[PDB]
Amino acid sequence: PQITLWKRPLVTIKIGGQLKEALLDTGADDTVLEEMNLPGRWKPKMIGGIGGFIKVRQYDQILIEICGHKAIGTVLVGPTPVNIIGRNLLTQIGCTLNF
Amino acid sequence: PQITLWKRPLVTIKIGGQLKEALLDTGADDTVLEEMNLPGRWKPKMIGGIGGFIKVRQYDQILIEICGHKAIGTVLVGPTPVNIIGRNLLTQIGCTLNF
Ligand SMILES: CC(C)CN(C[C@@H](O)[C@H](Cc1cc(F)cc(F)c1)NC(=O)O[C@H]1CO[C@H]2OCC[C@H]21)S(=O)(=O)c1ccc([C@H](C)O)cc1
Repeated sequence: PQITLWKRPLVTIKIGGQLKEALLDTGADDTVLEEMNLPGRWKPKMIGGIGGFIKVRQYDQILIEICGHKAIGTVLVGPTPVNIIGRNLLTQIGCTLNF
Repeated sequence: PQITLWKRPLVTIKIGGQLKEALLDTGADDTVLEEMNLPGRWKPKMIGGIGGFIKVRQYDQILIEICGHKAIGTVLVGPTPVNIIGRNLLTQIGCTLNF
């Protein structure tokens, strides 16, 4: 679809069989979700944001459905204030900015 | 134009008479710019993201041109690692997400 920006671009995602709300975030290189139980193996990683760096759990090759568009990529799980869908997955669903 | 998300959506802006590089960020409600000494009155604010909060100075009704598209709104100035163009200005230039 076409998404205007007068409101937050929040969408419903499906990951690990559970539905969640997340923000389409073109300013994020990576996808970062709040604490949740994901299946599979993971490795410790660090990610930096506006306030500094946090420790996260890196899950690779995770199936995630964004508004009915399938993606398979890296998902970082940790103390982010907001579930954000970053460019690593936005590219998979064919998302572009237009003005 | 159309901006793909293979790389950071970095564009040239003009603010306070200066050219800068800034991120078109659908995940940001408001616009946050690197430290710069702007004239006029301002009020202090704390803004939060991954890693915590930073202190910024809120300026109102600031003019910024983003790829030849003029916008005027609130800008937050402080120690951000990147200039962030948020939805408050992305709407004014006609920016949409499309997938
Ligand atoms: C988290 C989100 C809900 C909000 N943020 C936007 C977000 O797009 C941010 C931009 C960004 C920050 C940064 F320090 C470096 C950078 F390159 C990009 N991206 C980000 O943290 O991404 C993470 C994951 O991927 C990595 O790539 C880049 C960093 C890593 S914010 O910046 O906290 C913010 C808060 C409040 C306001 C106003 C007050 O409303 C405006 C902005």
